[PDB]
Amino acid sequence: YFQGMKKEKVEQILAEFQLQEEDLKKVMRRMQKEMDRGLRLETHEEASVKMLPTYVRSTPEGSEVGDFLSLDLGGTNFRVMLVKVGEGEEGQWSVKTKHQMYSIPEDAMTGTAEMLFDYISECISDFLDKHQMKHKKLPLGFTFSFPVRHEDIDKGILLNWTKGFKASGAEGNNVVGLLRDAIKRRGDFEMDVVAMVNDTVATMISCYYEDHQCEVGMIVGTGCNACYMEEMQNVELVEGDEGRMCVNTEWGAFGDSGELDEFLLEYDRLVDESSANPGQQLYEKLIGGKYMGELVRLVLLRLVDENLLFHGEASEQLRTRGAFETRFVSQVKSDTGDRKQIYNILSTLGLRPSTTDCDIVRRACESVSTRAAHMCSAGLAGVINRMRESRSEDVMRITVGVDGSVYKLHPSFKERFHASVRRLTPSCEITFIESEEGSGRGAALVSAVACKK
Ligand SMILES: OC[C@H]1O[C@H](O)[C@H](O)[C@@H](O)[C@@H]1O
Repeated sequence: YFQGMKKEKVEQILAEFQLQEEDLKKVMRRMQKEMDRGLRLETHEEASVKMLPTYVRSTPEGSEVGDFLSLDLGGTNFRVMLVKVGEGEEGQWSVKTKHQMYSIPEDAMTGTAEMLFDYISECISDFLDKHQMKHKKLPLGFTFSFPVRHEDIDKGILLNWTKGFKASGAEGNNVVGLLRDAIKRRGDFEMDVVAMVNDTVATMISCYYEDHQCEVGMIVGTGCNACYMEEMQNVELVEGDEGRMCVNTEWGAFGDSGELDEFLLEYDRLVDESSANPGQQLYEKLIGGKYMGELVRLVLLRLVDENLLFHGEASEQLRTRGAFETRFVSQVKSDTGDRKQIYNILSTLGLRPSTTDCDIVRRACESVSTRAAHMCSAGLAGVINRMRESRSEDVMRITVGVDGSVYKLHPSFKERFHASVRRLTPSCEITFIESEEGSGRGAALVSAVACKK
């Protein structure tokens, strides 16, 4: 049969995306070597994986209560949230009270740091206006999801933008300062910026009240990263040898020194070469929702060239960079051969899809998505296995808090991810939980502990 012949040929093109268990162990071990290097004074500057100290400590610590503004920059949108923090019969609960999401126009994104933060300030103002509380002066917590060198919980230098951010005059500067300045320049409201955390960190924190075993935070959204509670004595960059501190791996930059060269496909190199940060964030580029749809687009385009898809004719849309969105990937079924959604997606893209085109698009989506899950699983496994060694436990029971557009909305991803992590982590009992408003709530909780002065 003809449609079978096309699918066999497709499958041989997509086999390239496979990763054997030994490929994943190789990646996992390489990741562990970079983590080791990032944690040590002598190799920290040259590590691809930076392992940044967050100054979020395991020490039970005094907390204020009340209302906090949480800002969240670094996902799809910028989010502003009122969060209530209070004491419970056990620990400290947090509850989202109000929330608004804002898109950020491309210009405010690739202009100056000042434009970007001015834009941020307008949105905050708009949200204060909506709830008539421009008069109040709140403690603000800032989830800012990019590589930051912290000197403390409320002072951090941006190391570099990732995920397509390009605002000039931001790198090397104090991010909290940029925000305070922008709010200052505006006038119509006041805020005490008291904390700044990575999204991985906020997410971990948000999950503590419900499960004291949560010591890993993971994000698979636009970007991909993880934080974990490291033995204070292994944190060579911070004085102290008791208890634990949250380390922000910034594992997205894994591969930035060649570590992944043998696994990169032409689609990967194409995506990297055309990105805002070529040569950087190579691991993230295999996984992140910012890149996943675009990888799929390049695969489809290859299949068209081989005359296996769309009768070798691609609409101008499909030939447009970024036209295949990541959400389309998540709107693609798996265990059921449903073609409805794919047919609609592809029609809107200006294509006349056959039943067979749909099935092939679904396989392309599965292939890219599945390799993302597998690659991601080697990183988390590397982390968790290392914690097991570092805590010298025969069996380690650990809870991982997860957030992000991709883990939450891609059902096939979640399942492939869990199974792969688990095969790679013998003698660890891993519980996964999806945080709810993890970024907003996590940030308020940190702000609460910071306000207590
Ligand atoms: O949003 C998930 C991740 O995306 C990018 O990797 C950012 O550099 C990192 O800080 C963030 O945690």
